[PDB]
Amino acid sequence: FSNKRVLVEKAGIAVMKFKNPPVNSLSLEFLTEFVISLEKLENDKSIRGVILTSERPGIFSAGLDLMEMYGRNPAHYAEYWKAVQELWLRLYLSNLTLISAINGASPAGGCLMALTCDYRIMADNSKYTIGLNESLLGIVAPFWLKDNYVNTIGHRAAERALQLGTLFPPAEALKVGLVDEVVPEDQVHSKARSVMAKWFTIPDHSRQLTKSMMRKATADNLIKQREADIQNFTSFISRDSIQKSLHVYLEKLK
Amino acid sequence: FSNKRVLVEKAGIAVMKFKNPPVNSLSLEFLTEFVISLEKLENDKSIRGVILTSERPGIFSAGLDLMEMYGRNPAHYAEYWKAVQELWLRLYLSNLTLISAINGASPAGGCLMALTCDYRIMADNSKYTIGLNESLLGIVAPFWLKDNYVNTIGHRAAERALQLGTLFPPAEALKVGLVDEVVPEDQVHSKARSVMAKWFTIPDHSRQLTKSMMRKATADNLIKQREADIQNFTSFISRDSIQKSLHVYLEKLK
Amino acid sequence: FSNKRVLVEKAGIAVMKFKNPPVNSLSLEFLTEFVISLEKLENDKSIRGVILTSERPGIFSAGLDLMEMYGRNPAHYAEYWKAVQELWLRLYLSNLTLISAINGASPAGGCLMALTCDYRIMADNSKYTIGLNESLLGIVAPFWLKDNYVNTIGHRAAERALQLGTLFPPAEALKVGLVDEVVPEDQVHSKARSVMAKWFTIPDHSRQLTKSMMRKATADNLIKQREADIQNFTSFISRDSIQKSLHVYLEKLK
Ligand SMILES: [Zn+2]
Ligand SMILES: [Zn+2]
Ligand SMILES: [Zn+2]
Ligand SMILES: [Zn+2]
Ligand SMILES: [Zn+2]
Ligand SMILES: [Zn+2]
Ligand SMILES: [Zn+2]
Ligand SMILES: [Zn+2]
Ligand SMILES: [Zn+2]
Repeated sequence: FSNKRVLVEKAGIAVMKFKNPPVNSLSLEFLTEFVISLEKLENDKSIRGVILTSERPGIFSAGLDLMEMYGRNPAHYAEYWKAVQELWLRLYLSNLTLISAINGASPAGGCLMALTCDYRIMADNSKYTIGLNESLLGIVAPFWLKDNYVNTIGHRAAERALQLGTLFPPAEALKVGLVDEVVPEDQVHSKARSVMAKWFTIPDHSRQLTKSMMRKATADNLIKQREADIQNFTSFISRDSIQKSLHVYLEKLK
Repeated sequence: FSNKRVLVEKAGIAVMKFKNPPVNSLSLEFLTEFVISLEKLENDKSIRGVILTSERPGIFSAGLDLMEMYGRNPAHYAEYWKAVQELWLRLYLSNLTLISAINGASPAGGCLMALTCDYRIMADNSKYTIGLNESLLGIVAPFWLKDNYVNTIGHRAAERALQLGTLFPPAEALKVGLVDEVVPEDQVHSKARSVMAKWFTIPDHSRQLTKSMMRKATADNLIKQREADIQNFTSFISRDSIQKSLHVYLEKLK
Repeated sequence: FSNKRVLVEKAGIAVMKFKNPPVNSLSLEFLTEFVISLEKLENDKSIRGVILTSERPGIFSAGLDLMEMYGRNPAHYAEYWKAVQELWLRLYLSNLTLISAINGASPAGGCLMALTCDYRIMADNSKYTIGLNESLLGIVAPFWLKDNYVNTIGHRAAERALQLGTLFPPAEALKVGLVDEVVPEDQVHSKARSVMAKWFTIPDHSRQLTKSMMRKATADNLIKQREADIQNFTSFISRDSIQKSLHVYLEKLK
C-alpha cells in the first residue's frame, strides 16, 4: 500500500483514510492510488469489510479536482474520466462490505463514494453537508452517478436535489435517506465498526451475490457504453463556454 | 398569444392561467393553444420559468373533456390523443422551470400537468384533491403518465392510488409526495414566485441538462412507440363497451 | 377444490387458507394445489377478490421447504423451481384483487406471496416478522422477487434488507412500507374484508388493466428468460458447497 494519498489500516475490517489535504480533492493520483489499494484489500481474503473516511476531520472529500480538467488536452480528459468511472465501478461493484464514516463535508465527488457504499454514517455536525451540487458549478452529474442517487433517495427527490444542486446537512440528509444514520462526531468511527460487525454476521457468498444482483443493471448501463461516456465528457468539458465557467468558478475560489 | 383558453402574463417569470370554465376541461382547443403558447415562451430568451395555474380559483383542471372522445370517428381520436401526448411531452421535456400553483381541484388530466412540473405547490383547501382517478371513470392512465406518477410517489403508492383512483386532499398529497408544499390559499402564487426565484439561482444550461437527463428515458419510452400508443387509445376508446360506460358516466354528470 | 393444503372458502370474496402445518412450508404439493385452486377462483365470475391467510394463527408461511431441494436430481430442481415461478407469476399477474391477512410470521417464501398482493394487512403481534432473509440461509432471493421487493419498499431499503436478510416486526414493516396496515390480531380478517369491499367499488375492467399495466414489465422480465432462470437455480442449488450449507442449516433445525 502506497499509503500516500490514502492510508490503509488494519478483525476483517480495514480502514481507508483520505490523506490529500486541504480538501481531499479527487486528483488523478488519488483516484489511481485508491483503486490500486482497494484491489489489494479485495484480494486479501482476511479483509471482509472496509470503512471509508477522511484522516482529517472537517472535509470527507470535495470531489473532483477542477484543475485536473482545465486547459488540458483531450487525451488527458479521456484518461481522467476513465479513472473517475473506474473509481465508481470498483466501489459500486465491490464484494467487500463498504461503510462510509462521513466525518466532514461531502459535496459532489465525495458524495459519489458515499453513494457507492452499503451503509452511510454521518457526523452530527451542522457544518457538514452532503449532496451532488454539480449544477451550481455549471456541471452535471454523470448518468450513472445519477442512477445511483435515484436508487438512494428516490427519483422525485433526486430530480429536485440534482437540479438545485442541494447540499443536505445531517438531519436533512437523514430525512431524505441520503445517509442511514447520524451520530455525534466522536462516535462516527465506532458506529461504523458496530454496524460493520453486524454485516459480518451475514454469510459472505450470499451477501455478495445479493449485492451483485441489486447493482449489475446500474453498473452494466455504464459498462456497455463506457467509451461513449468518455467521449461525451471530453466533448462537453472541452467546450469553450464550459471551459470558461470552469475558470470563473476557479477564480472565485481565491 | 391567443390568450383565449390560456392567459400568458408578464422578471423571467411568465404565468399561464387556465381560462376554460366551468372546469378548465382539457378540450382540443385548449390543448392546442397551450402547446403553441408554451412554445413562444420557450423561444423567448427573456423567459426562464413558468407558473401554471387556474385564472379562476376552485378547479385547477378537470382533465380531458370526455365529450371530445364520445361518438367520434377514429381519425378524431387519433388526432385528439396525439394532442394529449403532445401536451405531456412538451411540458415534461420543457427547458423552462415549471411550477404548478395548484389553486383548485386537480383530478386526472389536471394532475398530469402538475406531474410534469419541476415543483408543485398546493392551496391548503380541504376541498381540493389531486390524483389520477381514471379507473373510477372506467378508464386507465396511459403508460407514460403512469411512469411519471411512479417517478413521483413511488411504485407501491402509485399501484394503490391508480387502481383505487385515489384523490388526495392537501395534507395527504403532501404526505405521499404528490405535492412538494402546502400553503394557505392566498399564499400559493407568492410562494410559487419565491420558489421560482430560487430555481433561477441555478445556471440555466446545467439545470436544463440535468433535467433532460432525469427524464429522457421516460419520455423516450413514449416517443419510440407514439403511433402505437395512438392506435391503442383509438382501439380501446372505440370499444362499444367502453363507449357505453363513457355515456353512463356523462349522464351521471347532470 | 382439493381443500387439502389450502382451504378455499365462500359476496365475491373467497378466502384461501394455508393448511400445511407445522409451518405452512411451500412444498411442491402445496405450490401445485395453490395454483390449481387459484385458477378455479379466477375463472369463477362470481369471485372478484381473494384474501390469503393461514388457517392456523402463528405462522403465515415459512416459505420454501428446504427438503424439496436437498439431495435431489436436476430434473426435480427444474420442476420444483418452475412451480415456484408459477406461484409467483399467477399471483403477481392475477386479475383478482388479492389481500394478505398476515396472521403469523412470514419469512422468505411467505413474504413473496404477501409481496404479490394488492394490499397487505398484518397482525400487531410482536412475534410476527416479515421479510426476505434468504441471505442468512446462504441463499439469495431470485431477481424477479427482488424486483417485486424493490417496487414495494424502494431500492435503497431493499438493498439493505436483502443483504442483511432483515425480518421486520409489525411496526417496522409498516414504517418501511412492507405492509400497508397493522391492526390487532383479532381484527386482521375483518379489516381484510373492509378493505376488500372498498376495492370492489372499483370497476373491475379498469382496475385490472391498471394493475396489469403496473406489473407487466416486472413479470415479463422473468417470462422472457424463464428457462434460463430455471437452469441457474438448478446449477446454483446443485453446487456441493451450497448443497452443504443446505445441510448444516437443516441440521441446526433440530
Ligand atoms: Zn493526463
Ligand atoms: Zn477515529
Ligand atoms: Zn481512534
Ligand atoms: Zn377532430
Ligand atoms: Zn394571484
Ligand atoms: Zn394577484
Ligand atoms: Zn420431482
Ligand atoms: Zn377469522
Ligand atoms: Zn371467524
